[PDB]
Formats: sequence, structure tokens, C-alpha cells
Amino acid sequence: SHMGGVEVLEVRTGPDAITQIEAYLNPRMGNNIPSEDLYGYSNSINTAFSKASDTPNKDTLPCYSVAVIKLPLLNEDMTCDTILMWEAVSVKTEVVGISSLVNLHQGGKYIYGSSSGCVPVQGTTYHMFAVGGEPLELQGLVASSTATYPDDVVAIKNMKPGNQGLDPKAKALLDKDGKYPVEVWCPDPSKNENTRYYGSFTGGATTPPVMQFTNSVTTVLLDENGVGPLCKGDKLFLSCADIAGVHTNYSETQVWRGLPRYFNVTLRKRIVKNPYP
Amino acid sequence: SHMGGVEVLEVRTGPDAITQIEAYLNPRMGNNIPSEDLYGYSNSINTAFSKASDTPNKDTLPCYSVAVIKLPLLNEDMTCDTILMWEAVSVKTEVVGISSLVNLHQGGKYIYGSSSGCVPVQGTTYHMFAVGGEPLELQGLVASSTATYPDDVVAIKNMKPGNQGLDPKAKALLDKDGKYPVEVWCPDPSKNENTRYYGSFTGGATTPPVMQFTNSVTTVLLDENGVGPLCKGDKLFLSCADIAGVHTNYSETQVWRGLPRYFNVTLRKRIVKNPY
Amino acid sequence: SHMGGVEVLEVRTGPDAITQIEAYLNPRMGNNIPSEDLYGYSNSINTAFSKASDTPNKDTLPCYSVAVIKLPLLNEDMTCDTILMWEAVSVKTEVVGISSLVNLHQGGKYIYGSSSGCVPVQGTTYHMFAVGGEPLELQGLVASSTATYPDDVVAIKNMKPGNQGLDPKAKALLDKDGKYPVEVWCPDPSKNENTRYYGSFTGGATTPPVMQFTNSVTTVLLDENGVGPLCKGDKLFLSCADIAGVHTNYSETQVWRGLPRYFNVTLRKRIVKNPY
Amino acid sequence: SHMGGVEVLEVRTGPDAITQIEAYLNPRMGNNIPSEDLYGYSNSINTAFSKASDTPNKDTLPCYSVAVIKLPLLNEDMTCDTILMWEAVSVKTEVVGISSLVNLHQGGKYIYGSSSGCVPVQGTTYHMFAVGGEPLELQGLVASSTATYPDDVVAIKNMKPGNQGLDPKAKALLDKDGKYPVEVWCPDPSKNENTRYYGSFTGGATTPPVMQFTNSVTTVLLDENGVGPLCKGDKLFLSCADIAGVHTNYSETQVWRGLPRYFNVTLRKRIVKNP
Amino acid sequence: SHMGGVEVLEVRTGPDAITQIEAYLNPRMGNNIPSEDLYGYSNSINTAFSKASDTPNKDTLPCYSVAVIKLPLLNEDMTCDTILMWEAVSVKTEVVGISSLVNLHQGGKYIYGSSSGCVPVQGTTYHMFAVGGEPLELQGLVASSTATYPDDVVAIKNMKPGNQGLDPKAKALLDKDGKYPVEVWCPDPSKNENTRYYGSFTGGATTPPVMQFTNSVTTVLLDENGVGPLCKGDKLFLSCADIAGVHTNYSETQVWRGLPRYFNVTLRKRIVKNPYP
Ligand SMILES: [Ca+2]
Ligand SMILES: [Ca+2]
Ligand SMILES: [Ca+2]
Ligand SMILES: [Ca+2]
Ligand SMILES: [Ca+2]
Repeated sequence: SHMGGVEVLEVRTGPDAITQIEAYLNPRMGNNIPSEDLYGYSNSINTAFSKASDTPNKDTLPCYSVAVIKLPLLNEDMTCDTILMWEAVSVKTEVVGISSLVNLHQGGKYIYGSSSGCVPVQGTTYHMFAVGGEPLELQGLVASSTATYPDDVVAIKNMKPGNQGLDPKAKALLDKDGKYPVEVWCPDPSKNENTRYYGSFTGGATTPPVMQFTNSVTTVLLDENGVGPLCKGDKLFLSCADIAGVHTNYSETQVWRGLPRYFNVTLRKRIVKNPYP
Repeated sequence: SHMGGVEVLEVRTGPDAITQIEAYLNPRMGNNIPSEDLYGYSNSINTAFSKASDTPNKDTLPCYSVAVIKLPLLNEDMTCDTILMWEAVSVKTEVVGISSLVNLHQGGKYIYGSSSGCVPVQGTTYHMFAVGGEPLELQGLVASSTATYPDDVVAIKNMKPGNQGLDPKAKALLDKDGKYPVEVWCPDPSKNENTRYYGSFTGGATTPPVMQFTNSVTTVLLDENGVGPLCKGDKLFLSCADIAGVHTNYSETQVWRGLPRYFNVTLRKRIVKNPY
Repeated sequence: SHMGGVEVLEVRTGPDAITQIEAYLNPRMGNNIPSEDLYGYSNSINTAFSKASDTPNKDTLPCYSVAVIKLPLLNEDMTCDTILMWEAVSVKTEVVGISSLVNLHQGGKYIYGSSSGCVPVQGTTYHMFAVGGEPLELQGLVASSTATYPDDVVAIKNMKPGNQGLDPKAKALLDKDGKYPVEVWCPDPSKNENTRYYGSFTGGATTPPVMQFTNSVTTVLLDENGVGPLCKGDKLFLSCADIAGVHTNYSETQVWRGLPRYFNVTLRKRIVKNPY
Repeated sequence: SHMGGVEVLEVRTGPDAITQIEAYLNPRMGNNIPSEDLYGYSNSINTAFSKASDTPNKDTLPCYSVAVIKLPLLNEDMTCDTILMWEAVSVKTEVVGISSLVNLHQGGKYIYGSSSGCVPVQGTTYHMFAVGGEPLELQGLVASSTATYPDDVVAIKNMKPGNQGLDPKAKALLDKDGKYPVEVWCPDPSKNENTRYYGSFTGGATTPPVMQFTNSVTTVLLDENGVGPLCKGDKLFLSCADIAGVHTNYSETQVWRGLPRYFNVTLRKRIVKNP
Repeated sequence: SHMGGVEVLEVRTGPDAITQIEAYLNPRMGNNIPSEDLYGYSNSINTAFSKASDTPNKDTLPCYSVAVIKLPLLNEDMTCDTILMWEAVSVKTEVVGISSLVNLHQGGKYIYGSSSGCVPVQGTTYHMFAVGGEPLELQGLVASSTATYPDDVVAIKNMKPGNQGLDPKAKALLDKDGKYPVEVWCPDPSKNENTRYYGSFTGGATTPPVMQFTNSVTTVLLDENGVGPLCKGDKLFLSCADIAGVHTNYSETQVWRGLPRYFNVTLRKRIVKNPYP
């Protein structure tokens, strides 16, 4: 016999330089307050009278969700040659409540006749998430520049037909939860150096939604130079939109259905040359 | 000539540190007892009168399957510095009876007219499995908070419109076979550190189902720290739901159709620092 | 100025320890004899009167194909400590006649109206192959236990509603070509240690079929322990089912359409501890 | 400072042992001659009267394309113990004219009504290519053995119901351009040792076609023994069929639409023991 | 304790040998001028009277976009045995405005009835981009040689039924923005040695569009010999076409919808044996 190693499993505290945060963001489909009957859905989609006259009603436009996570304070002040910053290195994220769509008894349009189950959520889907050290930078682009957007959303200022394409003046920050419509704003690829975003769109009138879920998948956030998002002011920005599709009522009115998203982000303390004047 | 090695194939009894279990879980679509005529299917889906009035009939709601496999006993003493635990390291799993869907003679809605084959199982599908060292932890979220769930399923306590999104109070453990509805409960990603789960959903009214089967594929259960699920009290929890779609009757009533799932899990004995 | 190697291409005969076999399996959709007008298709699918009364006509049920290939004999003496066995290490396989589906002039239902081409083969597809050193082990599972299967197919003995799920009593060996219905039998994932199988299913009433073909792809048959199927009694079992979809007649009666599959298997001699 | 390497870009001519060939093959959908109005398409698909009476009209059947590329001559006398042969080692291939399908103004069946765009090419698609050192070897298999094929195509000799499955007597070589129907002939997997073929099929009546194009992709032609097709008689065989779908006319008659394929093949000289 | 390395994050200059450019190209669907109401869309697609009489209206034909980016001047003149050239080595590219398609209120054809949402953009899609050191080389091929193309597009000269297949005389350079119709011209695979192009097509009358967006993906532009496009005259050519599908009006007339594309290209200075006579 001899002395040798055996690997024992035990609870390990990570080093002090590493932290994990967890958060969930509830959808902002238009009914955005938990007490509302249609929480998690938009109001009925009202369609344009004409191109000239297209006025979506209040709460009919799905908007991005965003949360700002306050991270542990790293610096006494900002006066040294270097400072400490949290660097986001990886994320596990999941759309929660996918199985809620496996429901054919909810009141709606019938698949066949009134003896059958009801048509489930389907049609256009849009799933995106972002993790950044500052607000996600947005580019404005719309289907129609003559749409009149309601007061409670942030739309493009002085919208003109050029906004049906890319006008570099149409830019915003995703700095408010449930205020920036998905149909008006998309991530700005000419910026976002300090954010990672990922998105998937499938269109079509009645297309079946497709979603996966697992707790086994991690997305590494390091860029091509091996650096993750660096959290300015010790703030982590989590952004998403998860439009599952539309639910159709028996009367054939339709409402958008959104689902919440969970994030679990690992961050590490980094020494960084002081970027603050 | 010289002495050399030649590899002879033989039945190897694995080292005592390793074990394998096999199990199958029958679906729990609502007719959950093998003596029932519609075993493997739900009863006819009854749809809501109104949002205010939505009362699914008993046995119309597909539920998760769960089995608890008792593993060989490891510790006759639970008071030492360390104890032994089974660590689940990999799994092979397969949906069984996929070929049973390849059937156009079963009575139902006709594809074209009364001379044609009948519409096979189609529509929404949902396939998930979990392997864990304790019950799968669940998060409640429903399409409508005003549904009244029957007393033979576990649903969200004190359900309110907030349950149409994520309310962190709506939590449960998958600790009962065939009692937790799929449409109410999903895996809770904020917990489940000691479980691995995998799921795939495709919706739509009439979507063709798509399924693969092979005995060549293994999923490794080790997490990012190289550790698999650790089986508390020497119990392995296997969970799943395999909704293949709906079958439509000639009358156009529809029933969910589920399929069984087979698991083959490899585990190894680990020395673990005692939690007590 | 120097002696050096140059690679010359020549016909190389493999080492004695390696052999290759080629085979093809014709489809067994119901018309299973090449003299039959509808060879390679089933007869018209007849649908159930009711759940209680579901009697598929003879030759309306697609069945698995199987071929047993005799390999060179290895052991004249079966009494030593070890014996030799053929180990299947890789397979190249192809569904043949895919291009025969690229045909819109064949009589049937019209795509648009009587001036258009005819609806091609489409709907439910099922493609599987297995390579093993013994018959593929099957599990019985049906869509309906009240179906009465005809006497020219092997069905589940003493069928009960429990056979709509997984009943471990409902087991068989794929040991007859064109007799085991696809809709009754699937590979048994709890056995088949000595076989590798691979299957793909897409359902739906009218789904477009999708198929690839190439002679550039090989599948390795080695399991997790680096061991391929071992051919008991020097017999190699090839199994498959390749249902391309259904053809629809102008009358709207429907028939299954199957395609042949080709196999090319490489095997190597192994020394194996003598079981008997 | 020190002597060191710096990489300068310049035109490099490959070694004498390596050569590249380019070719394109136009589709043979039935209208196979460039001066014909429907060049690149079949004639209207005429459907069977009955299973017994199924006679496709002339030029309604898409056929494989094949080109023989004559490579530089390698051997003076074929009586040496070894000879030289060209070995095809890689290919870049592309379906050309994919963008021609992005056309909703072409006359035809309307998507919604007479104010809308016209239904584009869709339905059954079939894309294959082969690169080999001899003709592609074909297996016959048909949907129906009682079809009567036209005189201008090569069909299965003495067709029988057995030809609805695999009959090993039904074999042919793809040695004539626009003569071997796709619906009769497929690559024979039991042969073709000296060829590489690749195919993709999607069926269905009205299925959307899906196609990719890029100049960044190369397929290596070496087999599991590290050897590519060897060009017998210094001849390279290029084969394909690229059926994009069917076009539907206002009258609802339908025609197959094919697209051309480009090939770029790299070959190297090899010393080969004389057959 | 000992002297050891610690990795500090800072803004790094990047060598003088490397440069990055960014650009966006707006779609050229037919309404190509920002002031036009239907900017970003074609005019209504008018269909042929017959095969012999097929005359698409002005501005109904989507065309390729192209931009020429002027890079930093590298050489005093072209008189030396070797010159410096920019070599494009990688690109990040994104279709901008994908989220704008997540809009069911825009006027149009109804999904179910006048109470429901409107049918979103769907049907034929075509997405391609190219990065090159000279104009993309094009091959002409049409669905019908008897179509009459408008004066304001570059069509195949002396079109004949042979142009329904590949005729080697039907060749062009993509050297004008919004002039070369997608349905006439495709990348010429027999040339384009000095360009990298990538394309995806999905046809069908009503097919749901599918698009991804992320800022985490880079395409390497080096060929099989390890060489990227070399920029002749210090000009980088960016080409694309991004047809999202068609929008259908209530009247059932249809228009093509295109979306802008962003490019971020990384280039390096190379010594090149002088190719200019
Ligand atoms: Ca920038
Ligand atoms: Ca947690
Ligand atoms: Ca077993
Ligand atoms: Ca052979
Ligand atoms: Ca060339």
C-alpha cells in the first residue's frame, strides 16, 4: 500500500474574485402590471385604417424588458491609475414557462370545429437577450414611418420615410423597462462593444413556435480579444424580449404572448486602467 | 517470434465503484392506469366557456412522469466525516413506440375524404427528460390564471393574474407521478443544481411531429465543475414528459397522445464530505 | 541524389482479418413479392369503423425488412477457451431510388386541378436501419389495443390497453422479413446491446419527405467501450424500414410507399472469450 | 536587428503535378436546346390516364446532365509497369441562377388573386452532383413499372413490377447528357468506387425551395483510404441534376425548372500500378 | 511572496498594420430614395400579361446594394517592385431592423378576418453579402428571356432563351448601387477570386422568414491559401441584398420588403508583388 490522492466532493466557496447573480425579467407585452387580467399579453391588436392612419392602441405593442443589477461595490473612489471592475464572463439563460403553451383548452379559435381543442399560441416569434456593462444601444427602424405611436412608448423622434431604412439619427439606449417597442428598435450593431446580444426571429402568420430549455448550456461572453462586458458603475444590464407568438380569441382578435426570462451570470473582478476622467 | 499482447474481448464485470440502472416511464396523459381503454392518451380536450370560466375535465391534462429508482445502499453509518454517494455521470434515453405513430388506419378524421387514410397524431409536441439526485424543482406559470384545475392534479396555490408570468411563490417539487400538469409547471432554472434537464417544444395547431431514436447516443451529466447529480439517500430521480401531439377523432374531439421513455443511467461511487 | 519513398497507388487486398459485405433489402410495405403489380407499396389503407372495430386488411401494414448475412466461418472447434468472432466496425448505408419520387406524371390526386401534375409521395415518413450480430430486439407498442391484426403479420400476443404504453411482456425478435409491422414494433432500447440502430420519424398528414444520398459517409459501429456488434454463429443481421410516405390515388385511397436500402459493412476478426 | 522572414504575397503557379479544371453544365429538363423558348424547363407535365396507361410526353422528364472533361495526356505507352493518372482531390461546386427564382412577376398562378404576385417555383426539388474517373453508375427504380417512356430517353429494359424496387439487372452508365431520366435512375451505391456523389431531395406538392451559395466551400474527394477518383483515359466525369421545383401556369399546367451547376475540380498526378 | 504576472485590462491601440472599417448599406427594393413614402419596399409587383408580354413596372425589381469604401492610402505611387495593399481578413455583418417585422398592426391582408392582425412580411427571401477587393462579378440568368426590363436597371444585353440557362456572355460587374436586379444577376462562381460571397435563398409563396442577429459572430475571409481579398486602388467593395419577403396589402397587391445590412471589416497591410503594369 502507499499514500495517494482521492478526490472528495465538498461544497466549495468560489474565490472572492468571482461572483454569480441571478435574475428574471417578466415580459412587457403591453399588460405589464401583475394585477392586470391579461398580464403577460398585449391588448387586442388593432390594425391600421390605412398607411396614412395607423394608430396602435395603448398596450398593444410588445416592448423590451431590461433590468439593472447592482453589483458589489469594488472601489472607494475613481481616483487611482487602475480600478476594479466586474467582468461578465458567462451566462446561463432560459425562457421560463414554455410548457404553459402546451394547453389546448384555453378559450380561443377552434382548431377544427367547436368539438376540438383551441388553436395554441403561434405566428411571429422573437427571442433575444443581451448582457452588458451598460444599456443596450438601439437602432430605430420601422415598417411604416406614418404609424402614430402611443404616448407611453419611446418611438423615433421626427419619424420620416427614411426610418423605414437605417437612419443613423434614430438611436436610443434601452434604459427603461417596457417602454421601447420591439417593432421600432433593434440592437445597434455599430455600437454595443460592451454588450453581448443574441437574437432569433421567425415570422409568418400562423407559424408554430419552437423553443428549447435546459440547464446544461452556458454562453461564454468573452469577445474576440478575450474580454467580457465590463460593468460601469458596478451595474450589470440584462435585456430581453421573448415573444412566443399570438393568441387568437374566438372573436378572432389577437394578442401577443410573452414569456419571462431567467439569467444566471458569472462575473469576475478585474483590474482595469481607469477609464473615468 | 516474441511475447506480445493481444486484446481478447470478454464480458467484463465493471469495477464495484460503477453501476448502471435502466428504467422506463409510461406517459401520464390523463388515462394513467393500464386497464383504461384510452391508456396513453388524455380524455377529450374540453375547451373554456370563457376566460372567466375554464374548467378542464379530469384526465384531460398531460402531466409529468417521474420515477424514483432505489440505488444500492452505500452508508450503514451516516456520522463519519465523509459518506459515499452515487454520482450520475451519463444517461442514454429514448422515446419508445415512435413507430406506433406510423398508422393511418386508426379511426379518426380523414386526410382527404372517407376513402383516404386518417389524420395521424400531430400538433403541439413537448419532450423533456431530467436526471437528478432529488426531485426536479418546478416553477408555476399558466396561460390563464382564471382556469379552475381539477382536484386530481397539483396546481398553483392561490393563483392570480401574476401567475401568467413568473411569480417566485409558485414553486413545487416533481414528487408525484402523473399529477403535475405540463401546462402549469416547468423546470425552475433558478434551482435544480442537483438535476440535469433537457427539453424541446414545438407548438402549432397541426404541426408534424419529428422524432429520432438510436442506441448510439450518450449525454454526459457532469456540470461545469465536472460533477454529476449526487443521489441523496441513494435515490435517483428520473422525470419526463413526451407528448407526441394530439389524436383527432372523427367527431373532431381531440386527445393528447404520450409516449414512454426509457433511461439508462451510469453512476459512480464518490466520497463526499458529510452534510450533517 | 537520395533513396526515398514515393506513394504508388495500387489495388490492395485487405488483411485476412478484415472483410466487407454488401447487401440490399427491398421494402416490405405489404406487396412484398416482385410479381405483384403494387410491389414496393401497401394495399389501400382501410380505416377503422370504430375503436372497437379496427381490422386492417392484409398487406396494408408496412413491416420491417431483415436480411441475415452469412459471414466466413471462423470456428470449427467451439470448445477452446477463446473463439473467433466477426466484429462489425462500420457501415455505409443508402436509401436507393430516392429519385423515383421526382415524378409528377404518375396517376393520382391532382396538385391543383386536372391540368396540373399529380401530388407526389408525402405524409408520414419513417427511416431506420440496424446492424447487429443477432436479431434486432423489438418492443411492442400500438396506437390502439382494440385493433385486430391480420394473421399474416406478427402482432402482440393477448393485446390489452396496456399495450398502448410500454408493457415489458410485449417483446419480439426481428427474425422474419416483412412480417413485423412498423406500427406495432419498435426497437427495444432496454436490450440491443449487440446491435446499433438509428431511426428518424416525421409525421403529419401531407408533410414533404426529405432525403439525402451520398457514397461519402460512414457510420462507426463501435459502442462506448470501443466494441462493435459481435456476429453470433458468424451471422450479420441487417434490419431496416424506409417508408417514404403515402401515394394518394385519384379516388383518394392511399398506399404506403417504401424504398430499398443498401448496406456495406466492414468487419474484423476478434478473439473472444468462449461463452459456451 | 536581425535577419528574419516576412511573408510577401504574389502570384504562385501551382506545381506541375497539380491542375484545376472549371466547367458548367446546363440543365436538361426536357427543353434541352438553347434556342427553344422554354430552355431550362420541361414541357407541360401530362399525367397518367391510368396505372396501365401512363405515357409521359416527349420532353416532360428531367434528365441528368453529364460532361466529360479531357485532361492533359499523361502516358506515352500503356505498357509500362506503372502509369500516371490524374486524381481528383477536391471540388467547389455551385448552383448558378438561384437568384432568378426571386421573381414574382413571371406569368402564372396568382398567390392570392389577380392583383397579387405569381406563385414562384416550388414543390419537389432534387440536387445532386458527382465527380468521378469514369461514368456514374446508375440503378434503375421507378414509381410505376407500367409507365411507357418516350423513345428519346433511356429507360429500364423489359420493365417489370420488380423494378418498383431494387432489381440488380436494372443498371446503366450515365454516359449521355440529357437522356437518363431522374425518375428512372439513381446512383448505384453498390458500385461507384471511382466516383463521389452527393444528393439532396425534398418532396411535397408545393414545398418552398431552399438553396445556399458561396465561394468559400470545398468538398474533399478522397475516400476512406485517402484516395480520390482516378481518371481513366485521362477523362473526368462531371454529373448533376438540379431541379429547383415546378413552375405553375395560369391554366394550372406545370413545368419542371432546372438550374445550371458550376464545377471547379483540383487534380494531382499519381503513379499508379498498371491495370 | 514573489514577482509574478497580473493581467490588467486597458484600451489597446492595435498595431499600425491593422484597420477596421464599418458601413451600412440600405436596401434597394425599388423605392431607393429616403424621401419616398415606400422607401425600403418595391412598388406593387405587376405580373406578366403573358410569357411574350412581361414588363415589370419601374421600381418593382429589387436590386443589389453596393458600397465602395475608400481605405487609407498606402503607396506614394505604383512604381516599385512591391506595394502595400489592404487584405480583408474577417467580417462581422448583421441584418438591421429584423425586429421591425414583429408588427401585426401595419395595414394589410388580415390573418383571419377584419378583427385579427394583418399578415406580416413573408414569402420568398434572399440574403447575400460579399466582401471583395474589386466589384463582385455577376452571371446573368433569368426565369424568362422574353421579359422586358425597365430602362433604369442593368439587364442582360440581347437576351435570348439561352439566358434561361447559363450563357457565358451574360456577365457584369456589380459596380452600381440599386441598378442590378436580383432576379437577373447572381454571383459568378467562375470568377470572384478576390471576393468572398455568401448567400441563402428560401422560396415559396407564403414562407415564414427566419433571421438571426448577434454581435458575437465573425466570418473569416481567408481563402484556402490563407489569403483574404486584396483591395485594389485601396477600395473595399461591400455588396448585399436582403429581401425579407413580401408585404401584402388589403387589395392583395404585394411589395418586396428589404432590410439594411451592417458590415464591420478588419483589414491588414500586406506586402504584395506589384500587379500594376
Ligand atoms: Ca462603431
Ligand atoms: Ca438559485
Ligand atoms: Ca437491459
Ligand atoms: Ca460492389
Ligand atoms: Ca475562372
